[PDB]
Amino acid sequence: VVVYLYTVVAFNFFRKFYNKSEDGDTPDMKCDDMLTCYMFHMYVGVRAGGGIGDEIEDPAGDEYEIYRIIFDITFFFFVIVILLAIIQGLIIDAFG
Amino acid sequence: AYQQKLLNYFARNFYNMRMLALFVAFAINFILLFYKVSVHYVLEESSGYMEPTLRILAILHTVISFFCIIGYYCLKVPLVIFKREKEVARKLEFDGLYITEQPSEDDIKGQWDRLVINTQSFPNNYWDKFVKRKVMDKYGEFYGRDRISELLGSAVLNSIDVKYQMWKLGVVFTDNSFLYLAWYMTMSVLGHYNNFFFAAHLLDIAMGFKTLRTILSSVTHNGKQLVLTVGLLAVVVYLYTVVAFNFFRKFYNKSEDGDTPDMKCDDMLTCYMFHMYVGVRAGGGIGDEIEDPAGDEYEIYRIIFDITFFFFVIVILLAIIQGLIIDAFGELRDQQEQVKEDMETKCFICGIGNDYFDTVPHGFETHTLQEHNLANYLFFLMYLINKDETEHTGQESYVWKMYQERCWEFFPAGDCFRKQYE
Amino acid sequence: ELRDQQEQVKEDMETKCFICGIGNDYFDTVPHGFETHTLQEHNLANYL
Amino acid sequence: VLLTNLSEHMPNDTRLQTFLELAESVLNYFQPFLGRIEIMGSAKRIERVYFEISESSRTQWEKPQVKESKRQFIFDVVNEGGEKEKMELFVNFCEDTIFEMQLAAQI
Ligand SMILES: Nc1ncnc2c1ncn2[C@@H]1O[C@H](COP(=O)(O)OP(=O)(O)OP(=O)(O)O)[C@@H](O)[C@H]1O
Ligand SMILES: Nc1ncnc2c1ncn2[C@@H]1O[C@H](COP(=O)(O)OP(=O)(O)OP(=O)(O)O)[C@@H](O)[C@H]1O
Ligand SMILES: Cn1c(=O)c2c(ncn2C)n(C)c1=O
Ligand SMILES: [Ca+2]
Ligand SMILES: [Zn+2]
Ligand SMILES: [Zn+2]
Repeated sequence: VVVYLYTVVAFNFFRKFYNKSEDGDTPDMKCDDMLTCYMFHMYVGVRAGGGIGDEIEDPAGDEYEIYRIIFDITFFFFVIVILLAIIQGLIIDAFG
Repeated sequence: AYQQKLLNYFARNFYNMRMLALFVAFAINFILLFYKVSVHYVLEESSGYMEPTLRILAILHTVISFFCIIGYYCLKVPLVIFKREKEVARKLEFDGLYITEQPSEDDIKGQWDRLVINTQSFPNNYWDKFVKRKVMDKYGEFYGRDRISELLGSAVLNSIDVKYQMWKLGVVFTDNSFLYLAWYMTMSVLGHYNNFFFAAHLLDIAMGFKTLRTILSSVTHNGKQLVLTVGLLAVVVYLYTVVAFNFFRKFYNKSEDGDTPDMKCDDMLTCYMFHMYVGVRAGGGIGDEIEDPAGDEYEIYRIIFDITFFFFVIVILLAIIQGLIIDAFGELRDQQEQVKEDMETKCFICGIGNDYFDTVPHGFETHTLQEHNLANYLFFLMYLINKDETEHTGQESYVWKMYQERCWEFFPAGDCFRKQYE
Repeated sequence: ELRDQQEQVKEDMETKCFICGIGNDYFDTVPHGFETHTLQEHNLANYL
Repeated sequence: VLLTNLSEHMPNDTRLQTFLELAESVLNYFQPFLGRIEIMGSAKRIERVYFEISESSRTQWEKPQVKESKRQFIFDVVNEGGEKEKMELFVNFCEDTIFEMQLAAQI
């Protein structure tokens, strides 16, 4: 539910910061498809480890830079640290 | 009278359209992700009722939301308005705050309750009307004149309840739960106006499966070391930015190889947002997004700098942030455990439990089934209220008088009848 | 360890006083019992 | 009520016992109805009190809207509660549970 809420927000505002291609000279890939966006965020941002701030456009020189930094930093360390750590904690406490 | 029938239907049926509203919002946001970009539009995959049933279910959601809050208006609102009247009256009698206290600038709740004494119908539920005249004539002699004053004072124009109803709205609007469901209604309305943020109604999983008091559970165990600890992490990174800015004014390159118009970290402000956004969200540490130290006379300093400082930062600080958050869950589960276990071994009323009570087979089971059972006190109070005040027995009237006196030692503390025998 | 010592200062101080050193077990049966102990009886400044 | 009071305030009989088990489907019909409690009736000894449980209240208290409030109250008591307020808050719970029992009964 948290990742789906995120996909709602990022899809409904950040309709340019996704590039699966390289540098845009190749026929660039924004992931507008909501369905794909969600599987993207699971498959990539959860299996990232470093967070979704890696597979992303760099925020240099844009008037959404502050919002996207606050967005990324707070939201996804709040996601991966807390949620994945307590999933791990439940599974290990089962063994306990 | 159809409105009477209707509101009694909604109050009898209240705890099912919560589940229905959660199911409806869940099924709508099952669909809402089917979008694309042309300006936003929905595709058509299998069955061509996507747009009209989205329209229908948004209508139905908003109706069930308003439906539900009116059902909640007819329900628990009398219970909480009852509890507030009872607290106000039983602090006028045994304390008399509007005689003596005139309370302090904190606890503004009673200060709002000040606006209700000069109504027409003050204790209008309270199982009662009487205690107003009792208090204001028991104290109205050597604080006489003002209390004797403030005791007495279709075609309907101004003959309804005015100040009590305003006070009632004031107490209703300070609720947790009512204000929560009113915000839920307004989000239904604005999501009906714009179906993008209609998905905020998956936040009602906060009253999810067998976790009905999760709002109180999350409000309670907020450690607030964590705010001070995030402050500590910010201070350590700010100290770092001071040091790196004041010495290492060349080892930052956001560009590639310098043939591009290179980007050297200089702006203090940015240097700080850079270190948060990058070095904290690194994982590998700030030793990655950096110049390599090959061939420089600050190589030793920068290696010691990076290694010691940022494993000292990320390992220790981020691990103990994680530890605080997980230990919050640990406290949740421990209190949810030692409610149940020590309730199921040692009851309220005895308060000793199955140790010398233990030897009877099905012992504590028989205790809570027959002996006290905690509703027989409640049904006992039904019985001991609903009879007349001449037909009590001896023990019966005795318990009535001790209840009216507020003594509270007729509950058997430390011993019960089975233990009394010997 | 920090949090454990900060915890079992407060709890065993608030159940069993200095001077008695037995606390609310056979002292328990009085309502507001240990409260009355530390308020009236010893109070640790009345020694001072 | 009377036969229960005989058998309980005087157990360990030989005299009553044959009569006690003799023809009692009344006891089967009236152990949803008798409520027994325990108090101290100023003689400093525990004295059990037998009374009536209204038939319009077992349904009224075993249904939801009130069974909901029960667990919430048990949680707020056993979670945090001083050794003296226990019962005062308990009777406050009793009184507004009567109030809710009333206004749920009118439904
Ligand atoms: N003095 C007491 N007053 C009330 N309940 C007690 C007391 N002592 C023990 N109990 C326990 O309360 C439990 C009530 O049983 P149970 O919880 O299954 O039914 P319930 O209370 O209706 O369910 P729920 O708690 O889900 O509403 C019993 O297991 C009993 O052990
Ligand atoms: N023998 C004792 N001597 C001193 N204090 C005791 C003793 N036994 C118990 N206490 C506890 O000391 C506590 C003092 O109360 P409290 O800590 O609220 O005031 P304080 O000591 O002035 O506050 P602070 O500790 O913040 O200065 C009481 O709760 C009491 O239970
Ligand atoms: C009518 N009535 C009373 O008269 C009453 C009471 N509690 C105490 N009294 C005195 N309750 C709950 C009640 O309903
Ligand atoms: Ca009489
Ligand atoms: Zn008991
Ligand atoms: Zn002492």
